[PDB]
Amino acid sequence: GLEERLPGGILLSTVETVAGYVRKGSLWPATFGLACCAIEMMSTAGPRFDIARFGMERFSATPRQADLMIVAGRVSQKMAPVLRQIYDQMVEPKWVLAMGVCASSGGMFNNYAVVQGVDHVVPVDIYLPGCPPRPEMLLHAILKLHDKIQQMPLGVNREEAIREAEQAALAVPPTIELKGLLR
Amino acid sequence: KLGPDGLGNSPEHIAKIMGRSMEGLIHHFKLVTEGIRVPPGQVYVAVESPRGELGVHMVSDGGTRPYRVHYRDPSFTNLQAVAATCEGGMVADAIAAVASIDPVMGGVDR
Amino acid sequence: AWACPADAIYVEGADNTADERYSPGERYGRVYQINYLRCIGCGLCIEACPTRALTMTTEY
Amino acid sequence: GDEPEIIAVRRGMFGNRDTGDTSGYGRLVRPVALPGSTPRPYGGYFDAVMDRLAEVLGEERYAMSIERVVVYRDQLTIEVSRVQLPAVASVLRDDPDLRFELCLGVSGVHYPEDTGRELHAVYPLMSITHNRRIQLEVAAPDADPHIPSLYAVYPTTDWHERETYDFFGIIFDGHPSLTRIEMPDDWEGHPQRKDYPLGGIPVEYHGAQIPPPDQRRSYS
Amino acid sequence: SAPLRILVYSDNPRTREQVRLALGKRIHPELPEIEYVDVATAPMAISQMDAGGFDLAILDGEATPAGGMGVAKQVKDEIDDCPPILVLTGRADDAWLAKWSRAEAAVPHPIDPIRLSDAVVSLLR
Amino acid sequence: PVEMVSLTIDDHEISVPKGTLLIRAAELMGIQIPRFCDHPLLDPVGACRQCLVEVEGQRKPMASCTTTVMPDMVVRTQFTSEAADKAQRGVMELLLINHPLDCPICDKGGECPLQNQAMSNGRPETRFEDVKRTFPKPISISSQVLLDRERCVLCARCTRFSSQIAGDPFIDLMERGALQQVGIGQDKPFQSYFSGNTVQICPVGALTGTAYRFRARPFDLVSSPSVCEHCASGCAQRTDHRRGKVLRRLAGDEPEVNEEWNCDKGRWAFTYATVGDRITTPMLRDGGVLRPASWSEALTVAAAGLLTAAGSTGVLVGGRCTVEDAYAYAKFARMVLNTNDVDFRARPHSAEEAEFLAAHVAGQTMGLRYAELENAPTVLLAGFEPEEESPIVFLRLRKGVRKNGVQVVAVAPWASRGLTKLAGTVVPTVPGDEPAALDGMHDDDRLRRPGAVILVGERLATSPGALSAAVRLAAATGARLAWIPRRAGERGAIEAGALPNLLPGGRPVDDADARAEVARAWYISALPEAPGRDTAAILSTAASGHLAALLVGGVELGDLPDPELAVAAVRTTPFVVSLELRESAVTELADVVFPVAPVVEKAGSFLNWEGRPRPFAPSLKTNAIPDLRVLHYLADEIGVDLALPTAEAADAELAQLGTWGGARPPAPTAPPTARPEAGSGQAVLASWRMLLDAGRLQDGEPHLAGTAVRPVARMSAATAAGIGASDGAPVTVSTERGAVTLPLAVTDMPDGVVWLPMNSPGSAVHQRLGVTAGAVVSIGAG
Ligand SMILES: CC(C)=CCC/C(C)=C\CC/C(C)=C/CC/C(C)=C\CC/C(C)=C/CC/C(C)=C/CC/C(C)=C/CC/C(C)=C/CC/C(C)=C\CC1=C(C)C(=O)c2ccccc2C1=O
Ligand SMILES: Nc1nc2c(ncn2[C@@H]2O[C@H](COP(=O)(O)OP(=O)(O)OP(=O)(O)O)[C@@H](O)[C@H]2O)c(=O)[nH]1
Ligand code: SF4
Ligand code: SF4
Ligand code: SF4
Ligand code: SF4
Ligand code: SF4
Ligand code: FES
Repeated sequence: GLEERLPGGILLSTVETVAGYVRKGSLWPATFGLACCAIEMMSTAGPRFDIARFGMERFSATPRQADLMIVAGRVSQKMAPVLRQIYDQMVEPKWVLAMGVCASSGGMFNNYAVVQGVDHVVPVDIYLPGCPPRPEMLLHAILKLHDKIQQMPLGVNREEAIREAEQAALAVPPTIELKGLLR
Repeated sequence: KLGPDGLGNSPEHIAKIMGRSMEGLIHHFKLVTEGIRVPPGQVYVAVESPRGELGVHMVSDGGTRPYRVHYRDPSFTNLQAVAATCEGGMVADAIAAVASIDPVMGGVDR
Repeated sequence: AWACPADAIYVEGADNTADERYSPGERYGRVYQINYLRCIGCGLCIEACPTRALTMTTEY
Repeated sequence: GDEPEIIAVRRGMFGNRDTGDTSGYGRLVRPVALPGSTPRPYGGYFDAVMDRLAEVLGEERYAMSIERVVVYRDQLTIEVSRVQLPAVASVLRDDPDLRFELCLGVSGVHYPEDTGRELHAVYPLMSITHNRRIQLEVAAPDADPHIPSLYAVYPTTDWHERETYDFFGIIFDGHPSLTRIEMPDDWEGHPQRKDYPLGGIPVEYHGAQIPPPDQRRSYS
Repeated sequence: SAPLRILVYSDNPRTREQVRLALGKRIHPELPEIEYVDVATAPMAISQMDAGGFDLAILDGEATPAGGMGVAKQVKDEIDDCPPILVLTGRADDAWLAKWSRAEAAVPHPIDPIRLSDAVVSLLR
Repeated sequence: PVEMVSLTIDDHEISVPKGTLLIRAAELMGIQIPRFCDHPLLDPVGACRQCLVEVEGQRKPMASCTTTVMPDMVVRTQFTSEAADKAQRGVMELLLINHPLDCPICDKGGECPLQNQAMSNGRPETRFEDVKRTFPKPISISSQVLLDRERCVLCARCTRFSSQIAGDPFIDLMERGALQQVGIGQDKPFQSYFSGNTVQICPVGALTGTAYRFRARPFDLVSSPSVCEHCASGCAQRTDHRRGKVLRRLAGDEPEVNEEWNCDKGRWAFTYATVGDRITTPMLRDGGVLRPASWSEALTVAAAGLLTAAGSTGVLVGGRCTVEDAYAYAKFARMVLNTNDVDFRARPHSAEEAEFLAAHVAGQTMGLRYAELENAPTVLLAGFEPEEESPIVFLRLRKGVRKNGVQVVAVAPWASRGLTKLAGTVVPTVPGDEPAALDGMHDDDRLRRPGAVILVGERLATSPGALSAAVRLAAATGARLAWIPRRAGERGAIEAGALPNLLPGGRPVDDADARAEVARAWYISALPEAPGRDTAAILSTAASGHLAALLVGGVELGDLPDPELAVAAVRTTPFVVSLELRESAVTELADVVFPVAPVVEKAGSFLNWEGRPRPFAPSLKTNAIPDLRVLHYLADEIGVDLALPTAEAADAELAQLGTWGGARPPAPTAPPTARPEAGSGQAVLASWRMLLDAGRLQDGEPHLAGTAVRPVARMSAATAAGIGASDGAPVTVSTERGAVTLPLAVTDMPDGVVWLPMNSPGSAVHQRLGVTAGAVVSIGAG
């Protein structure tokens, strides 16, 4: 993309901020509800709430027009290939919201049949607790993702941010080693 | 019960089990932790869920956990009608037929 | 933690030594973690708690 | 057989599979027996249904087919002998007095401690005409998990025979195509068998992790 | 003569340490020297493999923000002539997905040093 | 023929052996009668009155735990008698009125017999509106056991155990009436080695383990069957671990081995693997410093060093290894290193011991069993202290003494508390004179009695000719001779080879037929024929520089008879490969170090002194690998396929080989060499390792160490007078190597003999004096 070839400075900064503002709005979800969390996405679209208020009313049926893949459900083993295919068939930029405990970590279903978290097959940008998450929680997670998108870098800034995030992530100890106050 | 702190065990129950009743405390502890133990047996119980007969075959081996729980979810059987209700019609008619079956895949797969 | 069906609570107890007491009685919850990516909001935990120490607020 | 069907033998008080948290309580031996044959005067319409079944089936055939009759919690379960399942199913469906037109499915259950009868298939049958309900129970050994498929009599058993094969490996021979329906065809093992592990992962926590419930202690 | 370059991807530094410990400077004296490139983030791993010059990639299936199996599928769908992929699976039942990821080999957690070394040798040979 | 009586419980008839208790008959029939004070292994006491049942012809309800079955008795429990149910529920109510509302904080919660039996046989709500009895809680009765008297139901199981099972009545029911309470005397701690069993025997949270306190509830424990790795008893156990850390090890239930008992060592000595000294990665020596190395680099370096060592290599296997691990060491040495220099004796030993083990132990499994010690009319202990070594042997011997009137005789310098608890008789012998006493006992009619038994400890090896004397005594009298080592893996090592003169299955090395048989079993051309060196020979050769390399697996050099020689040997050896679990003296001097999985993380099997197989699967799934696999892949790198990728493979290979079954090797027939004579200010040193001592596997458990017996130098009154010492005053025993100072205890020993704890803190006899038992040591006051 030529927007990436643009050199740093005020030009690239303004392109980044405009792209972030544009993409946070019109963040069309993919029509990809699973399990019971899908009912909560539909409720979020329902009149009591209004997903449309965030420009997200158009649930792109095809992955091509979808920007956000709200997994929103428990991913069974047989479904992981399908979910990955859908994610791939979306086009850049792509974001994944792991709505519900099942999508995020397998939730209550810690067994063979469930994948134990969407992130096992596609990069997850926001994790959303709840079983299901009530629509306000979904909107909260979506707004957090909007904030994340707004700050998303581009071009040389994207490369530098990737390198810096790598440098930071290489050092964080694993959760298993946070033994604070354990006997 | 509710309070300024939130939803939680009512203070009356807390007082009964932590201050006054030893048997009450034992019963709370056991029924909460491992729960009741159901006499060994094998039962089939059906209800009229919105999509048809939701059946439950449940088997207990006398323990505190269900030995075997199986749901005859009506959607699972109803989906066998898709071949009859879709074959011969258009894809648009297939959409309507499937919607009429009104499957809930959670009950289908379980 | 015992009653949680999703194993979403990890708790470890410790003695309420006289030099450092955190709760009445001889035990307190030194380490208490809820894995909200495993919590299903069932509420069995608060039903289980014998001290009303654990409640469920309306914050979500 | 005539004694109640022992499905598991638990040793020691407090329903503990392991050696015992407290010494001296592990010596109790209590067999876990599912109810045996009911005395003949079955309650309600069960008596009539069995009388009709024994009338339509010959006395010899009735003896060969019906292994047990269990009236538990006012519910009738005919422990039908394998092989004869299609015959009794046809009799129940077609006979005007029985007329169990609606077979509700096939449920698999596993009894690894039930020698020669580890796998059980349960057929909940309902007669809307007479408004009656019964269950058929067919037992197959783990070594020979074959059972006659009722597809000819009750087409609905398709996707139920397939599901129970997927989750238990019960081979419903004669089934048009006994392929896996829930698990991928490439899957290894039959998940709902008791020997099949739960397959969970430890739940992570800062500084710790909780193994899956199947690995941890239990007092069933 | 070229030092084989191996990409080790895992959010957990201890999994990377274990991988880099089971494998050493040389898997065997008959094999070339080994150089390790640790990556903790999926974007960084994708960028590294885009630059190419890798003989093997070890992807942790348990990686938190982006699991290893997803990265394996992505790299085999995105990088032409990508190196063989070895995936670390967090459980036995993940084996099926390990096949779906098309990773040339799968090694369950906890990482058995000898099993990992043998799989790596088989992939490099 | 056992007499079967028959009776009806409820309405079901059953036949049981005469003398059976009603509670046991109900158990066999499947009726769950509530019980607190009853214990199958304790003599019935009928205290709690919880097990009351209605018996026809008796006005009162009868405690089923005290009622012997009768040939026509009619019994109806709470399931079929309103009177019995009412009695049991009233007893439960009276049991709960004074109980504390402590279930949330009680350690026993979730696994409490009181909770379960109150649910099953108790009322739903209290009627006790009055004031509850209260005690200060929790008071400590020892360094390990906390006592919460308020929860005590006064079932006396703790006291009844500490009196009957273990002869250690340091806890008893104090006070009277409602004030009655289990307690220690004033401050004298509960000193039993089996004190932990009282924690597992308490039906409530009264007695609790201070280590396990508040660590976990039953639901979050991963619990696995296990075998204790400490000594040769091979007790079945249940290892409970939370978040990958072992929290406790309960006694399990193996009627044929340990019934339901442990010693404190097995119960609590599990922290050794987590004290921070564990080796986590392979280590390599470079520039004189030991630094972490990749598995590949370490394996390559070790293979290169061992190949450059050709056949000049020794293999010290140690006694910790499982049977499979010992077999791996033997196979590696005799196939890869092509040497017979394999020795598991990381302790005082002799060639006579090797000959005796080959002739009378190897291949001869299950010859004597615990069930037979329980019935042997006479038991002769030679060089063996059942309490200090193999405590469950002591428990079985005490059981036999109490029930079947077993007579125990000990050829020991003095009567240890264990021997006193066995009611045994000492044959006072200065160490080194054991052969004399054993030969002199040929005419003892007590041994002539059928089923008589001789138990020979490993220490008897240190006395020249003593094992030969014991074999002669067994042959003459016909008493079955059984050899009981300290460490768990020693018998497995014998069955797996690991000795210079033995091949797997007791197959002698000095036998062409046996050698060819094993070679065929291993798919190898031929095995080494040169005689193997023992541990002492290997160490002496290495110290002289004639040994090219050493393969040391789990050996504490301090445990060797001459640890200075051992360190000199390992240092002078050009190349040292360590298969070690924790940083040790060998590790500090090794060129390559390989971390090996601890017992809790590895599959395998031990062989108790009976030769009984004691299998166990891993409890902690971890990347750590056994000695077996490390050796297998080291051999693979060396280019020889050990064919032992896993413990299952080793077990299968050993089964395929089977026992020798041919010509058994000759008896040791060693001569009874003259004992050294101690002059003025000198005494012959006696010693044996205390159960709770400075053993490495006991590290990380300060409470257990605190429970250890007080170290004291024990002397005869005359000997103490000769040196000018007084009872309780410090006494120093010294040799050119060094000195050991301990408080003196007059013990009515033979004159001129001084006894020390072999490895108790501040004693370390091998480390400090550099001599074993039977040596002459200068004695002095202060
Ligand atoms: C090109 C250029 C630069 C030119 C220069 C000038 C310039 C800049 C612009 C020129 C003009 C242009 C080109 C403008 C751009 C915009 C444009 C062209 C148009 C796009 C925007 C557009 C078409 C807007 C209107 C479309 C519209 C009305 C959309 C709303 C659609 C609605 C109502 C969607 C909601 C549907 C919904 C509730 C979805 C939930 C379903 C999901 C996800 C769950 C899945 C699911 C389902 C569906 C079950 O059935 C179910 C049943 C039972 C259990 C479970 C489930 C389950 O899991
Ligand atoms: N190779 C190997 N070494 C082990 C194993 N288990 C323990 N060790 C090590 O072996 C060394 C020697 O143990 P021991 O001489 O028996 O010391 P101890 O067991 O504490 O004391 P005693 O057994 O009473 O003599 C210790 O330093 C341990 O680190 C094992 O399974 N394999
Ligand atoms: S998180 Fe809860 S509501 Fe959402 S799919 Fe999973 S189980 Fe259903
Ligand atoms: S709401 Fe409480 S009890 Fe229920 S799953 Fe979440 S943490 Fe566990
Ligand atoms: S001993 Fe049993 S009844 Fe008493 S407080 Fe502890 S768990 Fe509760
Ligand atoms: S301390 Fe435990 S074993 Fe001892 S009398 Fe009290 S309840 Fe019984
Ligand atoms: S007697 Fe020996 S085997 Fe038994 S628990 Fe104690 S140390 Fe372990
Ligand atoms: S158990 Fe029999 S009276 Fe106590």
